[PDB]
Amino acid sequence: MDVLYSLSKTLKDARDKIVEGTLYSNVSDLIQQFNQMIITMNGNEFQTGGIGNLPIRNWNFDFGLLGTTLLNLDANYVETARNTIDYFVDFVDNVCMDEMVRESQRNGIAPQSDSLRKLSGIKFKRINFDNSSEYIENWNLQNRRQRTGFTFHKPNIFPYSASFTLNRSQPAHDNLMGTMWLNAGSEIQVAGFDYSCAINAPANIQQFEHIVQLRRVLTTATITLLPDAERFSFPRVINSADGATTWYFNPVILRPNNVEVEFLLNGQIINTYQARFGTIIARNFDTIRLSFQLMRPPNMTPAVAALFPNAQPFEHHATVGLTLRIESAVCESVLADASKTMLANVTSVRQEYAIPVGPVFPPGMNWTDLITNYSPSREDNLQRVFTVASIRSMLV
Amino acid sequence: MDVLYSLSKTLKDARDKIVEGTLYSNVSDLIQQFNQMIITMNGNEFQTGGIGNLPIRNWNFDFGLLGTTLLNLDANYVETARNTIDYFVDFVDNVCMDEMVRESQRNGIAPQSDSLRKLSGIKFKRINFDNSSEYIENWNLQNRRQRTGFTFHKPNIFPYSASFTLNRSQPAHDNLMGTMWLNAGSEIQVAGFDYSCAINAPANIQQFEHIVQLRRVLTTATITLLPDAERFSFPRVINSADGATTWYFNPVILRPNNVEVEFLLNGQIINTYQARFGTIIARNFDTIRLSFQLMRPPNMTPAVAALFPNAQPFEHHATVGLTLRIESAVCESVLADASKTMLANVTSVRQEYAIPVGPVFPPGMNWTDLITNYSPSREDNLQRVFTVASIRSMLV
Amino acid sequence: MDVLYSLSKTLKDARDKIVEGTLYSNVSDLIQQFNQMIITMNGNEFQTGGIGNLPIRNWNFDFGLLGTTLLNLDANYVETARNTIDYFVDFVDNVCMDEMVRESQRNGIAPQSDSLRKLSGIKFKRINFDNSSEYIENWNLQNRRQRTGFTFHKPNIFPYSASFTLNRSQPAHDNLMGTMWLNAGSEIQVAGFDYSCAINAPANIQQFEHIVQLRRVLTTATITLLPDAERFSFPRVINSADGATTWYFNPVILRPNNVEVEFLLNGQIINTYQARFGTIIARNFDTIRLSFQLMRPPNMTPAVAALFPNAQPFEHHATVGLTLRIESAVCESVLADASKTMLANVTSVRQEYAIPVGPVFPPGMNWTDLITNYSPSREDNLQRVFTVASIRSMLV
Amino acid sequence: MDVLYSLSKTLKDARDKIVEGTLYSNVSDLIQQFNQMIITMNGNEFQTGGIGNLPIRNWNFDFGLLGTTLLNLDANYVETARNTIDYFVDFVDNVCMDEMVRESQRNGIAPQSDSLRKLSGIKFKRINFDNSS
Amino acid sequence: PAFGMQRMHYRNGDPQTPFQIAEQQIQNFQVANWLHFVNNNQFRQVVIDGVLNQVLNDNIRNGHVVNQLMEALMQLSRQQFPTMPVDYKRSIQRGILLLSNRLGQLVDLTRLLAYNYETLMACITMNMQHVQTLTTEKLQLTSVTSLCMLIGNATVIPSPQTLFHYYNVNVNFHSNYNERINDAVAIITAANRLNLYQKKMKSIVEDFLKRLQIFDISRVPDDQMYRLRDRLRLLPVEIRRLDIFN
Ligand SMILES: [Zn+2]
Ligand SMILES: [Zn+2]
Ligand SMILES: [Zn+2]
Ligand SMILES: [Zn+2]
Repeated sequence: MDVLYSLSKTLKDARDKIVEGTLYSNVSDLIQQFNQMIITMNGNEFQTGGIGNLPIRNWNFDFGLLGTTLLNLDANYVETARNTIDYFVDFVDNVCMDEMVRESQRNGIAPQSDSLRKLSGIKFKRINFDNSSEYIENWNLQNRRQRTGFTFHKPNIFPYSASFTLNRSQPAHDNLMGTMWLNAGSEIQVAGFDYSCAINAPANIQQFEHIVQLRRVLTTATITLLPDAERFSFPRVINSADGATTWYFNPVILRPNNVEVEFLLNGQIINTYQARFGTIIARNFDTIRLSFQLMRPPNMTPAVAALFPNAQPFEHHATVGLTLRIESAVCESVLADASKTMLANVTSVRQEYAIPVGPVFPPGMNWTDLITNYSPSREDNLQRVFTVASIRSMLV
Repeated sequence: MDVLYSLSKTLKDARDKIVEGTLYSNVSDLIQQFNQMIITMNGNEFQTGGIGNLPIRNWNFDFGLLGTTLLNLDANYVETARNTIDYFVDFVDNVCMDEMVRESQRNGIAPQSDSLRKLSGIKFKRINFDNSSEYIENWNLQNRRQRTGFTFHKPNIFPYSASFTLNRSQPAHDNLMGTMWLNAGSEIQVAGFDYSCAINAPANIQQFEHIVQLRRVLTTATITLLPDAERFSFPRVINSADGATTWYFNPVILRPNNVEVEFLLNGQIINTYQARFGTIIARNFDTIRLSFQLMRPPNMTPAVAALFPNAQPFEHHATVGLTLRIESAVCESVLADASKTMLANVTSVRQEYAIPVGPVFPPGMNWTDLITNYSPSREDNLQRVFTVASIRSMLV
Repeated sequence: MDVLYSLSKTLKDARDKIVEGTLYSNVSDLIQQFNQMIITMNGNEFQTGGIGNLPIRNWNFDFGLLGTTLLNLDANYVETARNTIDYFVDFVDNVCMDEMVRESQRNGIAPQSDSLRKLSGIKFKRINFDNSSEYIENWNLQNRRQRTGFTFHKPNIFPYSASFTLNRSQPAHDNLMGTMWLNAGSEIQVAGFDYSCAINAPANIQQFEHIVQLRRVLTTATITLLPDAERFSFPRVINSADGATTWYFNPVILRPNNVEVEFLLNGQIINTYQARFGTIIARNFDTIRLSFQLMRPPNMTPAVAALFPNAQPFEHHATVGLTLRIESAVCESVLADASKTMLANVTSVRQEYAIPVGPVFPPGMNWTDLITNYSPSREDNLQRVFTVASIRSMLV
Repeated sequence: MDVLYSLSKTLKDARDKIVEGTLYSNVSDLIQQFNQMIITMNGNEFQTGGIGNLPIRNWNFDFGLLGTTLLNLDANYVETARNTIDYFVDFVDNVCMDEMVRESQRNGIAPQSDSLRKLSGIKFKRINFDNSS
Repeated sequence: PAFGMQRMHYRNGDPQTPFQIAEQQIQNFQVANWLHFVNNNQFRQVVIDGVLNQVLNDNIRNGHVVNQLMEALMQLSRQQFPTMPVDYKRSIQRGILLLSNRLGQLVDLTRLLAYNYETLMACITMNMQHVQTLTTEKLQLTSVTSLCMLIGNATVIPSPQTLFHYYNVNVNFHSNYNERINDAVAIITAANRLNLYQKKMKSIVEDFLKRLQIFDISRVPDDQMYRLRDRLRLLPVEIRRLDIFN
């Protein structure tokens, strides 16, 4: 992995720094590293691609080196370097694609392709140089078992889940009390609804709770908390819990009462925010517990009083909502996010070459299933393929 | 940990090999390693702390080397070696005890005692030699991020739970359909009972399902599956789900029908066994799904027909069972098993010196609580303490 | 097999002993053995796989020797050794997997995979060194035709069979005399039942006998014998012998009378135990004969006399039992047991790679089928695969 | 701040670039900067304070220079560098945490913790190098 | 012998040199890395100001690779030489240390040699074509030992007048070469276009070689003379001479 990353980094630096007219002192170390890469790869035979529609490709290296005494690079030097750079970039891209389409249950962190396995040999270690990318840094630290985390903008930590729970219900679904939520990406929209508007509830308060268990621990997370759930604020016709019938929801939004957000780790209260909206910080947590309340307005104007009678029928249904958005976070494991393209790259490579479904990942590289059952083996394979995808994106 | 294990291993080898009359060629390498340990430890001051009732102990090393002059070891040589080995064994045992009684939520895998933290310095790396124990092997593999394996005979993977679920029930508890199970250690005994004997079932079949989620992934597991659950095959008086009353259970055991034992990983079917009993193999799984059926006997002799009427009262209640014992398995994480004494050693050390409850483990070293909430922090601390316990058991 | 085991043992020793900071005197002989392995394996091409889903893998060996002079091992030495050991361990694991999935009716003890056949050549005999494991030791002894002994904790010697015999029966199944048994793993539960409680039997005694013929001779066996069979002591609805109908069993447990456990070899009584319960020793036997009597109590209290009338109907059926558990034993043939993982390892390797059913073992390596027809060819193939599985377990 | 940032940057560069097998030409200037940092920090005593529950920590620097004279970095070099880098990274993280938890109404742009105030002396200015963040 | 390895049975004509085999067969990092460099330290080709130049690895120019050499041979000084007689082993190790302890002098010597080579190569005007010549310059390894063991720290670089003289001689030789090529081509083309079929181009080629001033024409193989004639025939005539001929 480090050798493949070093190949990609050397090729990127050759594209960027080996330019016409540049001082040789601007590229001396880069030229030395490039010549080391040529020397190491020369005389070695590689084979990539025997899975899905990824065609078999054979790679031989018999390239020449680059000069070392000129004072400024010229067009001849760049032309000499460009063909080698193109061939090496093609080889690296094919190796990355070969490794991205492979998985195993036993050792998903170890290389799977033949080319990357050969590059794991000691002789290729000479190609290794600056490992400065976030993913390669995390790879190296994690191999040593050091505390290292990936930073995500809008981490995709919540598997898709649009569900409801009815604490009070009956066949006609005209007097319901419960919660409906959407868990999607970095977003939780929860809405507790009472059809009776807590007319008979103790102290005219109805309590709603929503617990979301994250499959991985998020640290140093910035959260935007708002007191309404726009998703559950308009009339809806919703299937029954068994799909036998459809019920009606006609929300009227009351502000949530006694809003408490508890970010917990291993069942311990790490962060607690009461009646706080806007930006909050959850430093370390694996569970989010949102507790809110619908309180009857003790004083109602004639229209508000008309909305909520003393008894059935309840035509307007009181609703309180909360919206939670993880703007950024840090996780020790790799996750899909709105800023990176690692999941997109891996999925694209697997789809373009019709890779048969393996024994680790769900078919089609579905992220909802992947994060629903994010096992250690799945974490290993995902980290491997994501690191390879970042390496490839360095050039492609 | 490697240095502490090497100290213990050197001391064990000295105890086993430095015996009266033995050829020096039988101990030459052992004597060299022992003298290397003496040189490395000399001039160093160690302290084992006073956590709990553990006495604060100070250790000074000013020992001379073991001789190399005797063709065969005599009594005087053995006595001098015994003196030095006794001091070193006392030191190592105290260090192991001081490490076992400590835990950390942040870095539970790292050393917690100051003596072991000092032994983790580079100057002590010379002491390190052969690491052939399973626990130290797994420690070193884990440090390098390699596939770890602990082999357990009768692993204690299931937290204790004797519970029941009533799918059909009523206040008088005379027409009950449900399941009662015991999950304890490596054993599961589940029993589905129908009081009506599936008289009104869609096809005279009552389906029972039991899902047991393992807190860790088990691999290469030998499992004995037997039809009957002897634990739920005799009359019982059982508390109600809320403890408000007690109900009567009067099982009559019928052969389980359409037995399907599924061993699932990430929700996917890894192993399936239909109507198979005896020894089976589950190669890799984290969940067990036992599906069975109470099938009304289509033909009944007069007594059997007498047992099961067409309506209430139901005096005899049809019960189908299943017993699932995990004889042996392999887990990437440490676990308590019927063979090893790591949990017993750690618990005994903690109870002897009245160690206050820490922030990681349950307040008795209780295994049910530990395995119920087997968090990564708990796993790290448990691996550390179990490795130290094995190191101590080499000597004590 | 000895060469493959020696490769695995050398690699295990290299992993355990070649560690940073260790004295070179702790590894000198190991380093020489490792260098001999490298020399012998150099310049040889191997191929593994090509069966089932096991991938084809080619192995070429061109490695240098470890000739660096040091007092204590450093990081450079450990890294070089690690690279070589990683390649060799991968090769050995693949060879073991290839050999574990193959079988032959003729010469099933001989190597089946091409890699092991090539490793059986004379030129590789130099790799051979210490053969200390139980399975390789037994392999070598058997090749020499000296007695080989496999020690088993809870040997899996009894194929699963939950059966019954009705010595007296009628279509109504209301006056039955017979025996029902479960012979599973190392456990034999037997229960002789008389519905009439021997009211009309001579001397008011009914005699039951249970003969269990072991497929292989067991020696130095520790047996726990308990008076009662808990498995056959609760109300039960049992299918008819031909499945036409179902009958009812309502045990009342009387202690067995005149209990004689005979352990027989070639039909000759080797061991006899009369009215002895607890721990007993069967030194050499191939058959177990459990003879026990249901004796009608000469004196009964009014509650007891109420259960056993002079004539039908018989509502309570007098049952005597016996439980026989083989805790430990020694067999000249390999067997599955509760402590080892060789059967599990072979089954897992065959299931993971979808090995087609062969001409020797039953589908899925079902242990009940294998031990029910434990033919000499099956025994040879099973010993081969179990030895290979242990060799692999040393590394994987 | 510039000295603390330069310490962190040097350590990050050392962790990223000092890897087994790499050409010394890839790290020559990095090794020079690392040795300059070691020379400047050697013999100095630092203390990260006990504000709140942050533990009081004492830091002593007595480290040998990173070696030259290798064409490609080997495992011994990387191991020694990793030991030194681990200690320095722990020190820098503790200093950053100690500075992050303090504040003053006036002169709040100036360093608050004792460690960073010490690092703001002239003698540590030698550690300062590329400020690109 | 240092690493206790069986002596190499090297086969002549092997595409790998002995050091290339040793690099793979030796596990020690110091010696293996030095062997790798020695294997891959061939000249690099670069065109400067239109002149092809054979340039050295940057590690030779700065002399840093000598450290690696030192590293490698320092390891050789610590080796056991398992079966070697101990006095001969001591002598070999002490010679290895004799070379090792001159690390600074050898780095200085390498830098001086590389700098002198670059400075004098700046004065070369014809392409530095690398060809395995028929005869060689015999270099005594005892002279190499003398240079290694006797070099001090007195930097000696080419004098500016020496550089100018070298450049002038190279320019004069190159210009004379081109002018005599032009004369030969012009005369050959004129003879062909004048239909002088009895003219012998051999005499023209001999005069051309004689005017090159560095050839004893009596020892030029005939096949090479005729190849020279053909190649001269294929060239186009210089503009001034061609206009005069027209
Ligand atoms: Zn509903
Ligand atoms: Zn109940
Ligand atoms: Zn047991
Ligand atoms: Zn029957």
